[PDB]
Amino acid sequence: EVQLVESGAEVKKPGASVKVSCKASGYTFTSYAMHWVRQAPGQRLEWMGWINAGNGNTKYSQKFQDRVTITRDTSASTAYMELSSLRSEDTAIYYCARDKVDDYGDYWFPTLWYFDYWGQGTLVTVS
Amino acid sequence: ALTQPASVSGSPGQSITISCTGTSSDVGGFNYVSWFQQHPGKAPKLMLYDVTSRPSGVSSRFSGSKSGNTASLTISGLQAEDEADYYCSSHTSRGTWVFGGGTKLTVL
Amino acid sequence: AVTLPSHSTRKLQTRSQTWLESREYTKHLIRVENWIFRNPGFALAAAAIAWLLGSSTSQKVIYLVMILLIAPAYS
Amino acid sequence: AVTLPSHSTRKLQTRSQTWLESREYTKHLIRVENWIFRNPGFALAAAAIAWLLGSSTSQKVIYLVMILLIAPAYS
Amino acid sequence: IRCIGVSNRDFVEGMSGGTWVDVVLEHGGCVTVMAQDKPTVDIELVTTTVSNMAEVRSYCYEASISDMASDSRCPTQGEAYLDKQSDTQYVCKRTLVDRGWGNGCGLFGKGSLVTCAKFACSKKMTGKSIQPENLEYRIMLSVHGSQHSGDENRAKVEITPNSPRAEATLGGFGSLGLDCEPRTGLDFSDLYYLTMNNKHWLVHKEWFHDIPLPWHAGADTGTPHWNNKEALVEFKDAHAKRQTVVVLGSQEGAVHTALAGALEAEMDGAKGRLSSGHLKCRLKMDKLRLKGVSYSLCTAAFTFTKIPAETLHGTVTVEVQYAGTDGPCKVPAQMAVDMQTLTPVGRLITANPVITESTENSKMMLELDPPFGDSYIVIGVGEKKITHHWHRSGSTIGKAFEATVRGAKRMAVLGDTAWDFGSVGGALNSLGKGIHQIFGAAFKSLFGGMSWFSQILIGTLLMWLGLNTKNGSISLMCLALGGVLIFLSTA
Amino acid sequence: WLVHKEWFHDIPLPWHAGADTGTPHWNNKEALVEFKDAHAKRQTVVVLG
Amino acid sequence: ASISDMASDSRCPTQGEAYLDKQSDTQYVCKRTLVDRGWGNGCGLFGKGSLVTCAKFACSKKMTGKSIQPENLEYRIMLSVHGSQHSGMIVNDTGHET
Amino acid sequence: ASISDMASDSRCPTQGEAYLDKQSDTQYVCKRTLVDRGWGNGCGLFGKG
Repeated sequence: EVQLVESGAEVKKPGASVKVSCKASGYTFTSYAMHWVRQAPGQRLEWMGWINAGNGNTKYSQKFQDRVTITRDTSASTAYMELSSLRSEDTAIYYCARDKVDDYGDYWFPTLWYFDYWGQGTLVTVS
Repeated sequence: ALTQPASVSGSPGQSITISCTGTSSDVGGFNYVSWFQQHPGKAPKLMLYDVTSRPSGVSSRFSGSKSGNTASLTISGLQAEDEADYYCSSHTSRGTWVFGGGTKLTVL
Repeated sequence: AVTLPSHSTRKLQTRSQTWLESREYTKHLIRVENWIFRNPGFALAAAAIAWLLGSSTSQKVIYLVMILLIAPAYS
Repeated sequence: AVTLPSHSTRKLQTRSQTWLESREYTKHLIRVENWIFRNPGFALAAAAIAWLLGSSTSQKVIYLVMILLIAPAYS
Repeated sequence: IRCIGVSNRDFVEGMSGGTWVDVVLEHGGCVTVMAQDKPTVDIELVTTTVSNMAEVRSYCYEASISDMASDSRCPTQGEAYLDKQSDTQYVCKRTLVDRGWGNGCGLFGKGSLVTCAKFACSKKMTGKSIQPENLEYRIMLSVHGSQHSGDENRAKVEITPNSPRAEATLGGFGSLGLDCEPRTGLDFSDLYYLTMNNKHWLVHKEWFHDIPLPWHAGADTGTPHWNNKEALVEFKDAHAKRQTVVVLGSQEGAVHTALAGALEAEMDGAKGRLSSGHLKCRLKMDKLRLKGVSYSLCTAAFTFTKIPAETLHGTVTVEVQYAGTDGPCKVPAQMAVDMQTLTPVGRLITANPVITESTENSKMMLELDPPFGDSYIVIGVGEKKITHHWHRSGSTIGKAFEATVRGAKRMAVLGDTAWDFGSVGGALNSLGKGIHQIFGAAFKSLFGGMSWFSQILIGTLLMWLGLNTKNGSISLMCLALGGVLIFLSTA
Repeated sequence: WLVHKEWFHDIPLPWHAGADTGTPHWNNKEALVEFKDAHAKRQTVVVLG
Repeated sequence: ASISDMASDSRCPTQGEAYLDKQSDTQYVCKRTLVDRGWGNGCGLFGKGSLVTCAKFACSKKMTGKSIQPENLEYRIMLSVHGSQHSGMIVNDTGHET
Repeated sequence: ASISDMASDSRCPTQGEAYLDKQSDTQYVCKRTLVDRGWGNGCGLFGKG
């Protein structure tokens, strides 16, 4: 059924930039918005932003407003998240979660069940 | 951003409650309250959305409540396969998502 | 150019708002009021010209208003 | 924005020509002629409303002309 | 569902043919259809996209002039000649200039001066033609009943002039037929699709053909040949001996203010979606069944999960939770006063409400149309029936007045098609529609070139005129006034 | 251009006033931005051209 | 003008009014309106809620006026005399001081 | 209420209008008026600044 699979784990030195994909399967990719959530080791989850795969609008959190760029590839059914200027704090696991987009094609209000399906995770190690 | 207890423990067979205190912009005003269960290794699983409401393939033991600025997840009949991390999340008024600190439940 | 016909003539009628809907009433009222405020003496000129036209009182007041409207637009 | 008062009100009078001097008269005439050509039935409506106003013939003709000028500008 | 909180939804209660009911769908609101023995269906028009539009008459709103040149001849010589005059890329202007005895040409007449300058565009705002084909409406359907507060209960129908009628298959409820009129929706073939720079509008044909700017018809490629070649170029005259050429700047905010009353639109890819319109579908509800009937009543205890909220139109939404496990079973729900004698008062605009799942705790959402007094929502059979207190504000007179106001606004927005909202069909409806067509054609011919300033003015003028004209035309002028001024104050 | 007073004061555009020091401060700001309310649900902001 | 990062804030039918932290910034244009809300959207009540939208305003093109006092205006009057000048020196501007 | 460090700005009779850099701050109450100025105060003109 619904399956979100991310790229494998990656190790990067500080100052570099990571790009992690999230391939979606089992549903219409164009009618869903993809959120990216980072979890530090044994800490709270951190919402980073979302991208509306339909038209392409994005919204990032204030904490990552000028460090993260999320893009998508509909034909390949993939959502990429790129984080630049890595720091030692950025050593964490990155998950992708779907959410249904309104029938008008906009993503103003999210649906009650936001993160019904998640990705398995991808460890980014900042050394 | 959401105040959650560090850990909660209970013997198998009894009920327990995990609270989640927020502000008047995320938990106080909206029914946008969700509870996720995460076993170690696996990704989080949506246990409750819409405060009380819960998905299809979820045991009816999990219940949700909300009073003022505090939401609460209640597990009656604590089973074995319940030792995991429980996170509360809320969609703020400004259109952003906030998660809870995290609660490690131990069935002993 | 200079003319640029307005589309409010052919206003598309629907449930949703049109392009610049909130601005129409204030648009015309502001134009008229500003011209009259900058040039007050033409109130007297138009009053005289309306009085010399039209038999009854209501005809004269209608002439006054129509002159005071047709002047700020130079229509 | 939308109003942007025209400067021809305060036209600077000199020997030399002003900014856009070749376009003023044709400007207003073109606006009026275009609007009347697009909406012909209002000629009938204005003729009727002018006929119902004003005693003499001259007052009715002046009412007709002032309506046909005040309508294209929505002044 | 999908209609509850919309605040511009209308109820089409009633079906006098046991069959199809006509309904006019609009982008703003949605329609809940409730028949005798059929489930309440919520219908909404969601998007209308236009695709592969042909290109017509691009305009140039930001020009630029490249290289100026000029020529003069002494007063009694031929005319000033520039080789660039026969070049159709150059704007050329000819005038008279003071010459003689100082400029090396011995005579004191006026001489001829020619100035030519190369024309180069920028931006090229473009309009496109919307044909009846390549246009598509999307209609979303939902069905009341077992649905939770948050598919076999919802459907999506695409309607294009190639396939005007469709059937939405709602599993277990049967199938709802929509026989629709796509071609006569918003009277395209008078509207063009205009873009300036990543902003798109729906615009009238005549407005677009009456706009003074350099233009060229057809699709663009390479360096086009711009027409008119002025209204962007000004040949100003110096102290009777020179000519200067300037361009007017960028003409874009002037067009933005000229486009007042034109509809916005948003384009993704080649397809551009409109956000306002209307359509008219006839609903064949002759294969709609009731999933619930022939279920035994639920015998357990219900709880109120949240509350019985009140929608804007007075209906109550109740979300209940079921504790027993009886399988699919009817929900006994009613609106009552005097708990002693439970007499059903009001109407339940929900199905013979049913719980679908068979688990410990299930959830349900049903909506009710209560009476104007105080009442109690009674859910359950006996000795376990939960009840909630509920108070409704209005009165039947206020309800009828608001219904007349809504009908008047619908008429102001939808002309004659307004008569097709409950168009089950008689002879009074068709007569009203015919005379409305006639009066609307006459009104659009006479008035309808005016926009809330011209209309308010001429309405007040006709008001006074009909007040004092002292004839049988008094009523005529007062009715024409009322039409105009209501069309205005609808807003 | 040479312009008359009272044509340069009756203009509906966002205006600073005199001293330009740092990050400018435009006084009007509602004559170049249009807030279109979509259908019930949202709001969008555009600028005039 | 040029516009920039928009943001918005919404509240349930029976609450206060929406407030963005970027309303206390004199570089943002903000507008407040009413929006359909309730239950589905995720807030439980059905009235009209309140929505605020703000966008950052920047000017890429500017236009300036300057005041002219009737002092410090200089006029240049050119004078010539008949008599000995030949036709050539009609439109010649050169060292006229000599 | 409580008020705090007041400040002011002024312009010669024929200049623009006074502008304090703290008018771009939404924590300050600001008011603009006209003052008699000239030729004694250090502005050579005699109108109202």
